[PDB]
Amino acid sequence: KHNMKAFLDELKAENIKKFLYNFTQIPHLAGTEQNFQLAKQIQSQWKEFGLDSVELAHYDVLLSYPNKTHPNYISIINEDGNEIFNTSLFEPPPPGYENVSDIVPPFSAFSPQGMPEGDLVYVNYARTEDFFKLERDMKINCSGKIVIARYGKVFRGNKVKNAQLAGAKGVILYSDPADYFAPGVKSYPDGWNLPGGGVQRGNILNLNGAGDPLTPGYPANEYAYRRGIAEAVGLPSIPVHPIGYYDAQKLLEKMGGSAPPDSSWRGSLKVPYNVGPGFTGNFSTQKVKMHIHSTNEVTRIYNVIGTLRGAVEPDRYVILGGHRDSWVFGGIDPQSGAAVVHEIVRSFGTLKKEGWRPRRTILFASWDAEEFGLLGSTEWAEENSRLLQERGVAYINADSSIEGNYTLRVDCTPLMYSLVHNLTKELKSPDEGFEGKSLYESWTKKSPSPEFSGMPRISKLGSGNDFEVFFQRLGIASGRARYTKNWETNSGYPLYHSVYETYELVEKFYDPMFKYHLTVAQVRGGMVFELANSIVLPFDCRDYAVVLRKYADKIYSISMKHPQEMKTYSVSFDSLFSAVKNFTEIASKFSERLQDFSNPIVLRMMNDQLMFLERAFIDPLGLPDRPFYRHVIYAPSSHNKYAGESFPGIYDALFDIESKVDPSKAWGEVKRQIYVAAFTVQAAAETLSEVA
Amino acid sequence: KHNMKAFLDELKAENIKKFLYNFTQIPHLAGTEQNFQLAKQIQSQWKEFGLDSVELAHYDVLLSYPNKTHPNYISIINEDGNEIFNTSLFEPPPPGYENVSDIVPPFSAFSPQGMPEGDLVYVNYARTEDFFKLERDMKINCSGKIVIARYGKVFRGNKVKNAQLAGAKGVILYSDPADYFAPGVKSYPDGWNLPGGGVQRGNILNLNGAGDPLTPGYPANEYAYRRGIAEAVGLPSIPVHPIGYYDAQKLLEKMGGSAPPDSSWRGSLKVPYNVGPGFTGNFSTQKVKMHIHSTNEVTRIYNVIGTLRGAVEPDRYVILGGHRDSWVFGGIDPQSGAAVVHEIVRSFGTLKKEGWRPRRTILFASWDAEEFGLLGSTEWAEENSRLLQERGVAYINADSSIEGNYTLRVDCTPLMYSLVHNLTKELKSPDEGFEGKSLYESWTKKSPSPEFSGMPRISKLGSGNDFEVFFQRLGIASGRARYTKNWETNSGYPLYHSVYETYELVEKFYDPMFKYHLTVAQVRGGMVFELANSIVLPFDCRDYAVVLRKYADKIYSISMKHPQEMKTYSVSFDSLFSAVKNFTEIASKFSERLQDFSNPIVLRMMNDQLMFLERAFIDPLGLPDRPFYRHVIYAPSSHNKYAGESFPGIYDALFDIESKVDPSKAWGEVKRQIYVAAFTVQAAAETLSEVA
Ligand SMILES: *[C@@H]1O[C@H](CO)[C@@H](O[C@@H]2O[C@H](CO)[C@@H](O[C@@H]3O[C@H](CO)[C@@H](O)[C@H](O[C@H]4O[C@H](CO)[C@@H](O)[C@H](O)[C@@H]4O)[C@@H]3O)[C@H](O)[C@H]2NC(C)=O)[C@H](O)[C@H]1NC(C)=O
Ligand SMILES: *[C@@H]1O[C@H](CO)[C@@H](O[C@@H]2O[C@H](CO)[C@@H](O[C@@H]3O[C@H](CO)[C@@H](O)[C@H](O[C@H]4O[C@H](CO)[C@@H](O)[C@H](O)[C@@H]4O)[C@@H]3O)[C@H](O)[C@H]2NC(C)=O)[C@H](O)[C@H]1NC(C)=O
Ligand SMILES: *[C@@H]1O[C@H](CO)[C@@H](O[C@@H]2O[C@H](CO)[C@@H](O)[C@H](O)[C@H]2NC(C)=O)[C@H](O)[C@H]1NC(C)=O
Ligand SMILES: *[C@@H]1O[C@H](CO)[C@@H](O[C@@H]2O[C@H](CO)[C@@H](O)[C@H](O)[C@H]2NC(C)=O)[C@H](O)[C@H]1NC(C)=O
Ligand SMILES: *[C@@H]1O[C@H](CO)[C@@H](O[C@@H]2O[C@H](CO)[C@@H](O)[C@H](O)[C@H]2NC(C)=O)[C@H](O)[C@H]1NC(C)=O
Ligand SMILES: *[C@@H]1O[C@H](CO)[C@@H](O[C@@H]2O[C@H](CO)[C@@H](O)[C@H](O)[C@H]2NC(C)=O)[C@H](O)[C@H]1NC(C)=O
Ligand SMILES: *[C@@H]1O[C@H](CO)[C@@H](O[C@@H]2O[C@H](CO)[C@@H](O)[C@H](O)[C@H]2NC(C)=O)[C@H](O)[C@H]1NC(C)=O
Ligand SMILES: *[C@@H]1O[C@H](CO)[C@@H](O[C@@H]2O[C@H](CO)[C@@H](O)[C@H](O)[C@H]2NC(C)=O)[C@H](O)[C@H]1NC(C)=O
Ligand SMILES: O=C(O)CC[C@H](NP(=O)(O)OC[C@H](NC(=O)c1ccccc1)C(=O)O)C(=O)O
Ligand SMILES: O=C(O)CC[C@H](NP(=O)(O)OC[C@H](NC(=O)c1ccccc1)C(=O)O)C(=O)O
Ligand SMILES: *[C@@H]1O[C@H](CO)[C@@H](O)[C@H](O)[C@H]1NC(C)=O
Ligand SMILES: *[C@@H]1O[C@H](CO)[C@@H](O)[C@H](O)[C@H]1NC(C)=O
Ligand SMILES: *[C@@H]1O[C@H](CO)[C@@H](O)[C@H](O)[C@H]1NC(C)=O
Ligand SMILES: *[C@@H]1O[C@H](CO)[C@@H](O)[C@H](O)[C@H]1NC(C)=O
Ligand SMILES: *[C@@H]1O[C@H](CO)[C@@H](O)[C@H](O)[C@H]1NC(C)=O
Ligand SMILES: *[C@@H]1O[C@H](CO)[C@@H](O)[C@H](O)[C@H]1NC(C)=O
Ligand SMILES: [Ca+2]
Ligand SMILES: [Ca+2]
Ligand SMILES: [Cl-]
Ligand SMILES: [Cl-]
Ligand SMILES: [Zn+2]
Ligand SMILES: [Zn+2]
Ligand SMILES: [Zn+2]
Ligand SMILES: [Zn+2]
Repeated sequence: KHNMKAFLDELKAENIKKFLYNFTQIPHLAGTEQNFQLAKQIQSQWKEFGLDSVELAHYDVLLSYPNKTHPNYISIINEDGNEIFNTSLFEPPPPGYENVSDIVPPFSAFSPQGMPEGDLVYVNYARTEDFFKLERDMKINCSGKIVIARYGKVFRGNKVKNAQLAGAKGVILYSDPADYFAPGVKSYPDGWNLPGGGVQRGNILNLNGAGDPLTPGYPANEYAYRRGIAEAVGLPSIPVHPIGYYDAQKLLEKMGGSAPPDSSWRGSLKVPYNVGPGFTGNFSTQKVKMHIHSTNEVTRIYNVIGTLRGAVEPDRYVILGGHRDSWVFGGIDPQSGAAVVHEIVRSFGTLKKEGWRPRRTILFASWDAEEFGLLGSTEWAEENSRLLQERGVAYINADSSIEGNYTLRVDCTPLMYSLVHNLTKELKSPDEGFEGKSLYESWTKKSPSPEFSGMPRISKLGSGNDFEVFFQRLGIASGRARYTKNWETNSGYPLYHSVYETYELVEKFYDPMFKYHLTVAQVRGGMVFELANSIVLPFDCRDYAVVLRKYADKIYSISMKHPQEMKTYSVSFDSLFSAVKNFTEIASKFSERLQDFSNPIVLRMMNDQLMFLERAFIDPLGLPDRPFYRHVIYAPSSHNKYAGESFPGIYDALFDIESKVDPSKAWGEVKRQIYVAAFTVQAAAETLSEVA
Repeated sequence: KHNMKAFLDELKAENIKKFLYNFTQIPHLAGTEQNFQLAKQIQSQWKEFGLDSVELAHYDVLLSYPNKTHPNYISIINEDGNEIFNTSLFEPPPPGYENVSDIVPPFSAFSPQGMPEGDLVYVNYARTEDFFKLERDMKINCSGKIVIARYGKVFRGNKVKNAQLAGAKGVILYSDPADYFAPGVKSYPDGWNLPGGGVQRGNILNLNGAGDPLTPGYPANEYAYRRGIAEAVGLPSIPVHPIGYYDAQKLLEKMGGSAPPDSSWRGSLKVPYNVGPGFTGNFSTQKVKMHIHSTNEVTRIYNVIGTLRGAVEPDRYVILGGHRDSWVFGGIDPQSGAAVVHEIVRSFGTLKKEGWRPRRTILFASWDAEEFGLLGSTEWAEENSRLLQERGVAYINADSSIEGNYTLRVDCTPLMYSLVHNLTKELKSPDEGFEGKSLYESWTKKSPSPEFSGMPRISKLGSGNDFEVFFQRLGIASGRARYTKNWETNSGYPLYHSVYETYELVEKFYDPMFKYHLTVAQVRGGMVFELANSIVLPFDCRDYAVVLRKYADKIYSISMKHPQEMKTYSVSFDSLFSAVKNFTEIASKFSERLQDFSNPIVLRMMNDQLMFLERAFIDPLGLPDRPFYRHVIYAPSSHNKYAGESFPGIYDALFDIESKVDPSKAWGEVKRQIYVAAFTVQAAAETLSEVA
């Protein structure tokens, strides 16, 4: 029999291990020869595995690279202009890799060039509230200063945006042991901690879903008309560079000026964490100088797109996608994900060779240039947007399979909650002490839901990964799952985007038996299997009704911190609660009809109502000043691209509203966003009413 | 048997005559009690006729009305401030209507208030080229002048926009006998010509598809958040008023300054048609003064929405819609259309009572406030946009059934061309001398296609009617048909928007036997019947491929007027011609599959490909500065809302390009629009490829 159990049983830990090893022996940086060769290998193997077609889709997009003959570094410079301390030119390579070529040195992708010189200010995590504290409470002015910020808490592009708006002339990012060194664990190669010479690479764009900075709205194909650099989307205006904590200590140890305002500003180094500006007494004439010479370059990238044609509904697409490009070896990010995709394709192909086909078409994607701003997935979705919005059932992401070994993490649309619960009850837990128990049981025990007894936590989607275009731009139901750490006893994982993130890291310290990888392959592959084969799409609209109420209560509570203004400007949430009530009632009736109807037209009318329900939350006018974030219920937080925000239009209208100089205008915009949200909820509800 | 012939045979001229009489006895101005009562009558009768549901959909939108106790008028004023001549306060009412209440006096809807005083400049039709001629060739400056323009050639809102950009402080519109008095025909009530006291009402907005000026993007429902007036969409900034040619003659006869530049600037009055500014010698100290006191008022409007549920595909909608509100009696516009809709509903209902149902759902609409800017259709489409874009098969408009008695006029998407040809070959011609011949034969004979022997002329859709939101915003295949005049021996019809447009006008002078109305009911009702019942949707994608080539040749020829700039800036149309070639090849292959496949999934996949093909030409970012015109192949001309323009993004980028001060920037934008057009054509083509 060809059923889900047949698909799941064919998946093997040993295969995933073999593929991870195969994918992580050399760097696969976006736009390089090595990553094009890997794309060709994947393409050939997916054909071998049995897919109906496997093509490369290429685009020419803006990338960023250091200059090989003019290296980036930071100095402390004395009053004579002598550089008395320099940060490192590269991370010491790990054992046995000291002769590997083409390891990109640490840099911040898309930094402009410059050599700014000035006094340091320490800005903690460079979050919106950190800058509020500096400027409003401490009266410290960042204008014309170089800021030094620790990585963690929020997406690094938001840090740079915040520094730039505070008037900084450059940004130094560093990894503090407080955030990247777990107590009692050794650093790499003897443990999974970050060594003092380790450095986190990463892009610092603020694209807001645009894709390639030069071609917002349209694929970067052969005849594309490109914006000039000065009109490009999302580039930083000040130089930026990342360093490790050995180098950070040398920059922080001399800092003077004001003391940290409280303990939440202090990391784990043996330094005062003074905010500045500048150094203490004896060193007051010394300055910090950056030397950045990286160049932005339009470069070709390649996605691999594999098709497994559906037997009954070939014009309905379930997409499993994850990226292939890495900063260096990609031991976790992304190859732990890509190896899982590879084994899933292999398993689906095994069944296909025996004569089986899924009910709906499955598309498999190996995305390029994710690390430079989700570029490969976004350009391909721009090219194919008409097909995706009329045919896209669901998108399941497949980046890093593991960031810990403690329990499952799932972030997804409410439409998938019931699917995920049901699937995990049928899978075996890989956890020690839970042998013979379900993954649902171990997950629910280790990560309880904050609101419901006997249910596990499932989070809303944020961004910072390839599902962004499908979910927040196009309104296609999306999900993701991976193994994670215990958040209570622990900021991602310490070796993230460093040369030390290797095959050996995973095989020695994360998942020696590859059983967590296998469990994640079962979850991602099982979700895809059910989405692509279930007669009735496995979405429960009633789960959306429950969360919409929770989010409406949440936004109303935020507004209710300002009761006098709500009275003065007549700010009512009545329409939003009415829409949510109507959605609840209509969804309940639709569910009854869905349970109560071989008449393939009613079924398909009803599958179309299920498929277009996520689509109904899209506003074609987009959110204010963010035209590619169109989903009215969810958008990436304007303060942290990684976090999702609910009712983002109202949330941003209320944020820091007490500091707006024209309260009538500000509260008018709150009321406008309430209207847009109530209207969109009611409109989505009405897509589930009887059609005529 | 219940087939198309049964539907068509049930339609009766005598019924249409009865309904027109019934609809035209009192004024039905949008927002008035009388028009709400008519909505309730229509609703009750459509239920009686047998529709499954018939509801009113109401909205609160910005309307405009004169002040009943402070009338609008224009004066000539002498140097002492004495008003020595005043324009009329109302049109002399027609025989037997001299005691009818609530006839709105002539006014321009949405004019601001004011009493500007100044020297006249005559600007011909106030077209873009008329202003070019004044400013560039004649060196005449309109700044601070009152302009007088004749109606005709272009939409009156474009005239006002053009006057406003030339710096005018007010606009007087008038009907010249050259454009509204056919030689050898008597004026009303003795013929169908415009009398000297007759005046054309009409709105002067520039909405660019926005709908209600206060709520662009969202329905004007009970909780809507409204823009303030100063931020409203499309309102004119200078006062505007319309007059008849008896009054115009008194204003023009004294004009001095420069002579008309040529004969194309001269109408038919016994005046010099001097351009001005100002009056000749003896009258040089006299001025013109406007007195406008109309008020914009948020007012409730009501659409009637009737549903005839489909038997097999109830989630696919074919819409027949036309407006019900009129300036006065609406003898032609719109009641000649609404009476035809009414008889069509009656006929469909007769078949339904005998047990028949169409394959797909048919929606019937009586729109309100069309005359004030397509407000009723646009608000309802904003409310229902998610349902319409995923379920909308086609929209057939149904305004004025007759504007002449010579031959058929059809404007529609290329997807309907074959449907229209085939249907008209099965209908009888109503024309004298063609008895026993088909409508196709009489139409083709009287209105030959400019490019193909033995085919009739079918025009592209412009705007200025209720199909605009469905076609140019939402990308739903749209069409319209009516009887028209001989354009060779004749500017609409003379009595348009005047008190004289009555039942008697139609019954005495246009269509005494109601046979032209009946033929138009057959065409509109037959199109709806085929769209709603044909197993395979009656769209031929190959007809789109043929026109796309014609439009690409046309736009390339415009650009080729500037060969040096094309060389300098490397402006190539190669990508657009490549996309059109690919569309042609793919459409041809799709047509073969469509001919070559009871497997209801392949059929529906293929009906969905047909339905979403018009949809594929929508760009969600819209055209430059016109976000509600999203169709990349067609938009209303930026110089004349009534006319359609093909490849409007490229057309507007090339328009008057030799007068742009930064040619590099201007030609860059031409190249951007070529890229957007080539990409959209290729993307639409690819929706017709095999789906997997
Ligand atoms: C949730 O679903 C419910 C339907 O179950 C839906 O209820 C609708 O609410 C609207 C807006 O409140 C009602 O609108 C009214 O309609 C009547 C005619 O049917 C009008 O006469 C009313 O207007 C008068 O009263 C107003 C309010 O005081 C005045 O402002 C106005 O000037 C008029 O005097 C009013 O427009 C509508 O009838 C119901 N529909 C029903 C019950 O079927 C509700 O809107 C949905 N929620 C959302 C957010 O969409
Ligand atoms: C109409 O349909 C046809 C398909 O029948 C489609 O043809 C495609 O054209 C593109 C763009 O011209 C071709 O792109 C090439 O692809 C190869 C790899 O397959 C690349 O190596 C090429 O790049 C090299 O050469 C370029 C041109 O000189 C250089 O600029 C570049 O730097 C590289 O050296 C190039 O990208 C594509 O292969 C075909 N696809 C086919 C034939 O299947 C055409 O694009 C469609 N028209 C439109 C408007 O979409
Ligand atoms: C990763 O695995 C692939 C697939 O087995 C290897 O590529 C093959 O290499 C052999 C021996 O060189 C060739 O004969 C095949 O043509 C290759 N197959 C392909 C590309 O599909 C590759 O060597 C492995 N890489 C590493 C680093 O171990
Ligand atoms: C840090 O790096 C700089 C750049 O290489 C060093 O300064 C240079 O030293 C060379 C050789 O002594 C001089 O000829 C260059 O003119 C210097 N360049 C600049 C920009 O100053 C510097 O010595 C290094 N500092 C330390 C402490 O190692
Ligand atoms: C998850 O599993 C539950 C329990 O089996 C499913 O709910 C049942 O679905 C069937 C089929 O419609 C109903 O007859 C039962 O009444 C349901 N039981 C309940 C609600 O307790 C549920 O549909 C599954 N969710 C999916 C497949 O998305
Ligand atoms: C237009 O026709 C309608 C429908 O026949 C007329 O309205 C009816 O009037 C009669 C007599 O007053 C009433 O008993 C009915 O209740 C009405 N039916 C409706 C509203 O559906 C109306 O009188 C006609 N109007 C004119 C001007 O002739
Ligand atoms: C045109 O209309 C105006 C406005 O009614 C007339 O001027 C008014 O005449 C009355 C009575 O003679 C005066 O008391 C008002 O003060 C006048 N108003 C203004 C604004 O001038 C005017 O006489 C009419 N002109 C003609 C030729 O009929
Ligand atoms: C208009 O009528 C023509 C002529 O009947 C239709 O074209 C025929 O369609 C049938 C059915 O697929 C084919 O077998 C014939 O070969 C076609 N004849 C031709 C092209 O000359 C055409 O489909 C009709 N158009 C519609 C219904 O939109
Ligand atoms: O440019 C973008 O939007 C993201 C590019 C790139 N994404 P990637 O490193 O592959 O994945 C980061 C992403 N991070 C998170 O989901 C996350 C979520 C919560 C807190 C902190 C991080 C992930 O682990 O999936 C990055 O974050 O630098
Ligand atoms: O506001 C709008 O966009 C249009 C409102 C209103 N439409 P309406 O008068 O009902 O119809 C005008 C419309 N005019 C044309 O189609 C037309 C087409 C070509 C040349 C001149 C006129 C029609 O006859 O359908 C008007 O034109 O004043
Ligand atoms: C990189 O630096 C070298 C050496 O100083 C320089 O000559 C070259 O122009 C640079 N490459 C760039 C800017 O792409
Ligand atoms: C910060 O410093 C600069 C002076 O160099 C000044 O222009 C800017 O206005 C200052 N901002 C504040 C808030 O004091
Ligand atoms: C794997 O799990 C064990 C047992 O809890 C733990 O001690 C170890 O730190 C984990 N490894 C990682 C990389 O989290
Ligand atoms: C209409 O004009 C009258 C009479 O002069 C005035 O009192 C009233 O305010 C006006 N109505 C308006 C502006 O709506
Ligand atoms: C037209 O007239 C006014 C003078 O009142 C002037 O401000 C404006 O610049 C003039 N325009 C041209 C083109 O001469
Ligand atoms: C109706 O047709 C006749 C015959 O051609 C013509 O003389 C008359 O002018 C037409 N009426 C109208 C209103 O066009
Ligand atoms: Ca792009
Ligand atoms: Ca609106
Ligand atoms: Cl993921
Ligand atoms: Cl029409
Ligand atoms: Zn990743
Ligand atoms: Zn990453
Ligand atoms: Zn009309
Ligand atoms: Zn009209």
